[PDB]
Amino acid sequence: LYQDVNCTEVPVAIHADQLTPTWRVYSTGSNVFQTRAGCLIGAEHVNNSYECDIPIGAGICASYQTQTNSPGSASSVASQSIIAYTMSLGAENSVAYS
Amino acid sequence: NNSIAIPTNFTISVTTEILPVSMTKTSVDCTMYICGDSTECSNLLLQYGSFCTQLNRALTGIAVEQDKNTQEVFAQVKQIYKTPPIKDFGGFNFSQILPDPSKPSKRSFIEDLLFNKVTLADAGFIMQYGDCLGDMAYRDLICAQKFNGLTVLPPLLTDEMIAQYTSALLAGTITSGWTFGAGAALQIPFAMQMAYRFNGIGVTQNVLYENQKLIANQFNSAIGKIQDSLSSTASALGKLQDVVNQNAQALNTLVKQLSSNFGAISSVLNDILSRLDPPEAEVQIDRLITGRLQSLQTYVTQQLIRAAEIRASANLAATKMSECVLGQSKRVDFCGKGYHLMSFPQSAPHGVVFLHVTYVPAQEKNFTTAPAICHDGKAHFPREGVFVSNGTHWFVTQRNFYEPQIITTDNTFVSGNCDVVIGIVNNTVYDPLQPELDS
Amino acid sequence: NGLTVLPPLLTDEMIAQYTSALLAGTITSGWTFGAGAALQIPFAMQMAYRFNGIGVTQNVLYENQKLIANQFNSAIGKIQDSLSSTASALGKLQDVV
Amino acid sequence: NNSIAIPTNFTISVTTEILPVSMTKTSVDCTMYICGDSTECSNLLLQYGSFCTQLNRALTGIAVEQDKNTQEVFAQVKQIYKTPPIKDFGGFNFSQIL
Amino acid sequence: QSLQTYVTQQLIRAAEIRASANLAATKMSECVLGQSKRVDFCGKGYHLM
Repeated sequence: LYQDVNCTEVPVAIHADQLTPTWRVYSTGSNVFQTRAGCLIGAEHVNNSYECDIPIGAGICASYQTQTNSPGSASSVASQSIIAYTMSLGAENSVAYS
Repeated sequence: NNSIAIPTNFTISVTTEILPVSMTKTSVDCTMYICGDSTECSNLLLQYGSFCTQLNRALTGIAVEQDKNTQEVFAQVKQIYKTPPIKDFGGFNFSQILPDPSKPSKRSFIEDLLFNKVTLADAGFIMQYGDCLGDMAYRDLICAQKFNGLTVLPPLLTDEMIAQYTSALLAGTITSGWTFGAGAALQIPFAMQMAYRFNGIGVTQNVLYENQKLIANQFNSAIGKIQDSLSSTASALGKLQDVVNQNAQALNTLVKQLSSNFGAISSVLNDILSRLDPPEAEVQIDRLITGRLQSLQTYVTQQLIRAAEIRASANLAATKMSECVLGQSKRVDFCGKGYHLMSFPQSAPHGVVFLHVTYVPAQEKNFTTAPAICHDGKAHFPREGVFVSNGTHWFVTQRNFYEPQIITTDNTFVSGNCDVVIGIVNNTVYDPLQPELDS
Repeated sequence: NGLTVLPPLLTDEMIAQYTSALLAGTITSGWTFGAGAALQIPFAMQMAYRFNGIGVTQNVLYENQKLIANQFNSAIGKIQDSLSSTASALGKLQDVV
Repeated sequence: NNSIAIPTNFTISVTTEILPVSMTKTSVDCTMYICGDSTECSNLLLQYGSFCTQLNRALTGIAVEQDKNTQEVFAQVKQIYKTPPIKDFGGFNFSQIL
Repeated sequence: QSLQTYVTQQLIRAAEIRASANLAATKMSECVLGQSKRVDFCGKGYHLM
C-alpha cells in the first residue's frame, strides 16, 4: 500500500492516453479501483462488507480469506486471495417498537 | 428541628458536556526532516540509529491507542439498531436530534448547527467545505501543507461511522432502554421508560403519567435551549478547538524550527556545502543534526503528554457512555447536575458530546415534620416518604415530590414505643379493618 | 534569578469559605442542594434516610440517636489522636512540597 | 449451609483522606537564567527561538489547569450557605470542625 | 537541556496533581454532596456521609 499518494508517477509505458475521465479504469465488475487514501497492490475490492480484520484507514480493512470466522473449511490454493473492503459496521437489526 | 422543605413541582433541565476522544494522527520522518537528499547527512544521522526507530514506534503506539479509545467510546454494540418508520413516543420529539432521512448525509441537526456557528466564507460555492476539520473550512488537503513529508494518517474511524454508532445507541436507548447494554435488547415504550427511571431516583412514576405530555414539552423546549446555548455561548466546544489550535501551533513551530541556525554559518545544508568545504563543515552539520534531534525529541515528548491527556479524557467519556447513556447512574454530578434520568450521545470532530437529561425540583414549600407517630403506645415509622403537616392535619408524602395521602397501616409498620422516640407526635392512623367490622 | 512564584488564584480564605458552605449545606440541606435547590431538613432525619440507603432501617437510629451522636463526637476526638500518634497523614502534601 | 452471622451492634468509625489538589506556581525566564545582561549571549539564545516561547506556553497551561482543578474541586456551588446562629442538631456537635 | 528536563518533570508533576484532583472532585461530588454506594471509595465500611 503506497499511502497518501497516487500510483501514477510510477513507470508505465504499456498504455497510451485514451482521454479517460478517471485513470483509464474500464472494469466489468468490482476489479481493483484507485482509492483516495492510498494505492493498494495485491487485493481486489469487493462490494460485500464483513467484520474488520486488518484495519488500514477510512474504514478500509484487509482480509486474506473471503469469509469471516468460518467454523468449517478455511482457504486453499484456489482463486481466493487477499481482499480489501469497507468493514461492516456492526450487525443490522430491527426492533418492533409500539 | 421541626421544619422540612418538600418540592411541589419539578423541571427537566438539559446540559451538554464536550469530551475529547482523539486528535490528528501525525508522523515525522527523520531523513527528509533533517537531511535533504544528501548522502553525507544520512550517513551521519544513521550513527544515532535506534532513536528514529523508537520515535516511530512511539508514534505508532500513540496512533493505535488513539484509535482504540475511539473504538471503545463508540464501538460498544455489535448490533446496529434503527428507529421505527413511525415516530410515536407519547409526546417526545427526537427528530431534531435524530438523523434527517431526507438529507443524503446522516448528520444530526445539532452537528449542522455546530458547524454553521463557526465563521465561514461566502466567496464561491459551498459544496463540501470541510469533511473532517474541527468546524472550519480551509484550503487544499494535507498534500498542500506537506512540503517536508509531514504526513497525516487518516483516522481509522470515519465521521459517518461515528454518527451511525451514535444513532444506533440513541435508538436503542429510546426503544430498548438500558436492556441492550446489559444483554439482548428488550423493546419497551418510551413513556414507560421514564416511569422506571423516576422510581430509580426515588420518585414514584405516578407523577410522570399525570404530567407525561407536559414533561415531553419540558423536554422539547430544553432542546431549543441547546440552540440558544450555541448563540449565547461559543465556548461549549472550547476543548476541541483548543486541542486543535495547540496541535497546529506545535506542528507550525516544528516546521519553522527547520530554518533555525543553531549557531552555524547557514541554516541550509546545500549552502554550507557549496560555500564551505565538506570536511570542515562536518562539525556544523553535526551540530545542526543534534539541534534538530533535540527539537524532535521535545516535540515527541509533548505529543506523548497530549496523547496521555486524550486517553484520560476518552476513558472518562467511555465510562460516562457506559453509565450515563447505556444505563442509569446513581453517582451525583457525574452525568450532569441534578438527578440523572438519561443521556444522549452525539458525534463531534475528534470528540464526543453528551446531553444529560436530568430531574431537578422546580418549586419547594415548607412543612412541619415529626420523627414518627405513636398513637396507642406503638410507634409508626414510614416505610417510604416523610410525614408533613399544614398546621392542622398530618399527612404522608413521598420522598422527592409532594403527594400527601391519608396515613394507613399499609404504608407504615410498628417499631418501638412512644417513649423511645424523641420529638414524636400523636396522631390517628386510618385502619382499613375498622370500617369493615362496623357492618 | 527571577524565579518568580505566581500567587494562586484562589486564596486559603476562599477555600475555607467553600468548605464551610458545603459542610453547612450537608448539615442543613443534605444532598438536595447538590441535585438542585437546597431543601432544609433536620440532621437527625438525614441519617434516617442514609441508613435506609445502606439497607438499615432508620428505626435503630432514633432508638440510639443520642448515643450515635456521642459515637460521632468521640470519633472527632480520635482524629486529634491520629495527629499525635501518626504524623504521616499529610505525607502526600509534604512530599510534593 | 445453615449458619449465618448477624450484627447485634454497630459503631461509627471516621477516617481521613488527604488528596493533593494543586502546587506551587513556578515560572522561569530564559534571558535572566541563561544570560546575565549580555548582548552576545541574548543574540545567541534567540537563535533557538520558539523553544522558550513554547516552554512559557506549557507553564501557563500548567498554571491554568492547576487553577481549574481547584475551581472544580471547591467552587461547585454558586450559592454560599451558612449555619444557623443556634446550633441544635439533636446531639451532634460540629463546633470542633466548624 | 537542564531547563527542558525540569519542564518535563514539571509536566509529570502537573499530570500527577490533576489526576489526584480529579479523584478528589469525584469524591466530593459523590462522598460529600451525595451518598455513594461504591465500596471502599468513600472510606472503609458502608458510607454515611
